[PDB]
Amino acid sequence: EKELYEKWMRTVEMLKAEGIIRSKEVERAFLKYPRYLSVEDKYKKYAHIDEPLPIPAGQTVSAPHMVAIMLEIANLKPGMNILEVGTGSGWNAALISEIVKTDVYTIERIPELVEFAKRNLERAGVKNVHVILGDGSKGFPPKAPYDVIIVTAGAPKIPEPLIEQLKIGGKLIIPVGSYHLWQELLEVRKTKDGIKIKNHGGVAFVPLIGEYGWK
Ligand SMILES: C[S@@+](CC[C@H](N)C(=O)[O-])CC1O[C@@H](n2cnc3c(N)ncnc32)[C@H](O)[C@@H]1O
Repeated sequence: EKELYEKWMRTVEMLKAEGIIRSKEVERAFLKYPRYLSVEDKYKKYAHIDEPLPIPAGQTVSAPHMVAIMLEIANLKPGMNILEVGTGSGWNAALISEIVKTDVYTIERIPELVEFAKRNLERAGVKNVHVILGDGSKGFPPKAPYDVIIVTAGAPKIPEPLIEQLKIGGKLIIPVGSYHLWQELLEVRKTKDGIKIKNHGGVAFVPLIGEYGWK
């Protein structure tokens, strides 16, 4: 693990030099929870490479720069109430929890991954992350409204439930476009002056499958 962490520190330094990681909060989160903690043993040797990696059930853990970009856009602060849609390995949720210092809610539709993520989080000593099995395109009403909702799967359009569950002034970060390609990373802010949207570039996440996602 010592060798793996050395490589990871270089990755974080690189992201900072690239201007990808720009806040100390995101840098600290990345250093506390290296990506190798979230992937199967056979992929740990590649955890420091800035590329997405496979996880069970045909899904993947995002590339380090993509996770960093989304966290920086989120502008997370202690005490915020965050909902992540698409737990996967639980890596992103762990990072979020380190920054907000409170309960984080994350939803995953595949039972196998709910278990996978729970094991990774427990193994890493994370307690504030709460993994729920369900259709995240419907959000998670029990703990709404949220300061930020971070969706890590691509949707064909912006799910209305996610907008409804945002606090006034809150934001939704979500990929919108085609099934598994040609998606645009959107930053959607819910304000009194209306819904404001900023496009952040092309991406290619796994599809958001659900009632308000893909069929
Ligand atoms: C490829 S992963 C992204 C990364 C993940 N955030 C991590 O830290 O590993 C995201 C996923 O969202 C799931 N996802 C898709 N549709 C979903 C839905 N309707 N509700 C919840 N999760 C969904 C997939 O099964 C998959 O694991």
